[PDB]
Amino acid sequence: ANTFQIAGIDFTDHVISFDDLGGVFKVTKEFKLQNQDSIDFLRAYGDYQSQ
Amino acid sequence: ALLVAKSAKSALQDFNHDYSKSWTFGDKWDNSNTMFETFVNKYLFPKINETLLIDIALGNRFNWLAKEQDFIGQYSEEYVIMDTVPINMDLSKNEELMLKRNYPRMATKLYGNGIVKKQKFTLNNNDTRFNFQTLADATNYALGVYKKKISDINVLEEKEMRAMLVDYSLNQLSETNVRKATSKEDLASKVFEAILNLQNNSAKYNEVHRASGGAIGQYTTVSKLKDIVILTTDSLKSYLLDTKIANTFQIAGIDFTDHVISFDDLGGVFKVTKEFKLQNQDSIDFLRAYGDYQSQLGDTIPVGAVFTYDVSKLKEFTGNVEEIKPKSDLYAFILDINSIKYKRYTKGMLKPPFHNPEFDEVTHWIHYYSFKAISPFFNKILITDQ
Amino acid sequence: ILNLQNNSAKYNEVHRASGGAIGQYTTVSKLKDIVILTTDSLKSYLLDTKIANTFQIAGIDFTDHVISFDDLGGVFKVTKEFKLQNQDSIDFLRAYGDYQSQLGDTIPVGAVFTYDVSKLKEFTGNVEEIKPKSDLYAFILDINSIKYKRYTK
Amino acid sequence: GVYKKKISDINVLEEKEMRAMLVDYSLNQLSETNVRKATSKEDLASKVFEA
Amino acid sequence: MYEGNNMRSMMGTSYEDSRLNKRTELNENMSIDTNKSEDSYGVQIHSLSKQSFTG
Repeated sequence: ANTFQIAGIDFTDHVISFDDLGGVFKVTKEFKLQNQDSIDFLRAYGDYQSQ
Repeated sequence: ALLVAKSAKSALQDFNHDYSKSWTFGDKWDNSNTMFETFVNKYLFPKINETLLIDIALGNRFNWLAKEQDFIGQYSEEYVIMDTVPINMDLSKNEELMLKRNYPRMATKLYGNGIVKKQKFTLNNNDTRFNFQTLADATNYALGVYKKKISDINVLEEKEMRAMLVDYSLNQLSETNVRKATSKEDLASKVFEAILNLQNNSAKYNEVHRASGGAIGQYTTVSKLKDIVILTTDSLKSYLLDTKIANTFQIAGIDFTDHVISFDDLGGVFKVTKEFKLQNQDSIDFLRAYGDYQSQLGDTIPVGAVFTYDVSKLKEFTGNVEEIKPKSDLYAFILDINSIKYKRYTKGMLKPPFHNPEFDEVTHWIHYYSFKAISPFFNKILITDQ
Repeated sequence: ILNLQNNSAKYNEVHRASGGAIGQYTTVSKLKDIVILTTDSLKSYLLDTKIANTFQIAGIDFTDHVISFDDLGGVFKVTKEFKLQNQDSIDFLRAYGDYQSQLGDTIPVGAVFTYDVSKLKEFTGNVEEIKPKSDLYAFILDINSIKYKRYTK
Repeated sequence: GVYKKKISDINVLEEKEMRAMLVDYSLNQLSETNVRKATSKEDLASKVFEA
Repeated sequence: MYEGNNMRSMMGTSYEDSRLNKRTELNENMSIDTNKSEDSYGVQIHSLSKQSFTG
């Protein structure tokens, strides 16, 4: 908007954007599922194979 | 002492008393120490020359949302499907879970009825002729009171619906929606990044946890920028015009001012939370000062009642009513249309008049059904200072 | 502007009318009818600094509707409805075309004096003036809120 | 509607897991010679233009 | 469905509809052709007309 000479410099033809770059998580220190409430929470996202 | 202050020979003594004296002999009008000082003539009646009746009709700024029902039924309903991400399939599970059921789950938000609003007014033919020195001005009085009785419909409807989405913008939507600005020279960058959040595939920007069947889960959705509006104070639109588009150079497709519904102040409305009864007589007069004639003493306000003017200064009304307004006036609520569900039914707007000849004053009524609601299944972001 | 064109129960003074002490009255304006009133300093600052030293002016220039003055006061009201006492007072008053006000009449409490007058010994305390108190001033209105009829037949 | 949402969900799942593995790569791979350090938010405006 | 008579003053031929006149519309334009701040840039004064407004 401000630096006045853009016809040539507009490199916003190649800019992929995102709201946040993460809502996705990662596992360290593997475990076992042991709470009914936790698996009931996972049922509300489609995950049905959990016991 | 003065003949002018003598109310007992005025034109009000013959209409409260059933009997009055038929003929008259006139009077000997003076201009001695009145509001009618006259240098040359102390014995003449004060001649007025004209009256004006200034009146302007007022709009609504939301009539392209005016969808029309047919006034049958009282419940409407809508529902989406919760999103359901896939899984990694691990073949250590049993060979019999494919018999097991898995129903899709839905949202199911249910909407009740709207409210039918009404107003009445009475034209007299007897005492009104004592004013109105010509005949056409009484007809102008009639059409003027009719046009104000339709303009107030507009201003109350826009004010109540403004109140409803501002009231929604408090205490209804969760903290993943609201963001925290700090100034009016902030919150323009923050609304500019807030727009084009919504064209990313996200479930953080709806509020489907406030739906009935969908408290736990998620629902991703987007918007299309022919479909968003932003709602703000006129101060912020003033800031966007005088600073953001003005002081910079090339914004040839950036100036998003076409989606700015903006108001002078985002609150004049009041909502009762604690229930009570009406006891003060001046409270009754103050309510019917705005036209609330139905209210008598001993009446009972409900919970879901709005009040649309400043009413919080009465002794019945302190503490139990609350103003719907932003706190620090650095306020920007962006949404997308198809979320607000506005509706009205007004073909039976002008009822046939009642005459009452033995008092000789006609009386009208105006009815219209109106249904405000908004839907939680779309994209909303609120910007404030808490 | 942009507040003047909202449906507002405020922005008018219907509570200062005769029969409308209690109640509300909503009004808008039309942008063919808003008049800005200010000093020449403010208008000058505008059209040499703001709209000059900005880049985009493409719709923003509200300077079409501004009326300004070098000062907004040379004018005076009466308080306390004083009386004429002094010779130098009345003959100073003679110098501006006034002739009929001789030494011995009164001045009513609502009169105006239209020139720099307060330095006379009769007038101090009794005569106040009309100006913005801080020289940083803008009174803006809907036009034809003022009415002005004269008979010059 | 349930069927077209059962394809829309795999769309949104796929895209946000793929940007997640890009951020995972950016944090965990490409040793120090490939990463340049900006300071301010206008700094990287110069940095990306020279890069 | 049921044929009946359908006739009364009100609640017959008055129960299902009435004559419509006006839906309390925007004709005075708010935020389309008024609520304007987009005016010109040039020589200036006197876009200020006065009607009689006596009715």
